[PDB]
Amino acid sequence: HMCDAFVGTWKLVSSENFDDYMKEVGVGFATRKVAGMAKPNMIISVNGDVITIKSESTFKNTEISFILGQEFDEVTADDRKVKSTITLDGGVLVHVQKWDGKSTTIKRKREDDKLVVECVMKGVTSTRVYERA
Ligand SMILES: Cc1c(C2CCCC2)nc(N(C)C(C)C)c(-c2nnn[nH]2)c1-c1ccccc1
Repeated sequence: HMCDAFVGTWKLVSSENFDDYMKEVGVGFATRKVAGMAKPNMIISVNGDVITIKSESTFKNTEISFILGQEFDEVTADDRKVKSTITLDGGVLVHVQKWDGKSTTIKRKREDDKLVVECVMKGVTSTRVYERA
């Protein structure tokens, strides 16, 4: 139920530092350039204990379904195969992706009428803001 504030269709409206975050993660040039152009929709739904987050774009469509606290396999939009765990911490969805001894954290938070996504890899943070579509 507190997860209700996330449900819906969200469209990217701004992005800051995403190229440098992608570089830090290890995304190659071509994928950075093409991925960086996209204005994805993020579609969030809940059925019972299962949360589904889909991203749809010109570049790639991705979909994950998960139970909070329960690790799962994810193939990311940049084609990493990762092990992911998503929890709710103080009203924020915290998504940790682990692969090859590395880790990145993606936070999704509701702020005003936006969904704000903060992505961190080592010292590099990117902020992506989505609005209802
Ligand atoms: C490539 C990519 C990445 C990876 C870049 C480096 C590591 C993660 N993360 C995303 N985030 C952070 C999601 C998890 C919120 C999105 C993304 N942006 N909106 N939805 N998905 C995209 C993306 C998807 C399709 C079109 C362009 C961009």
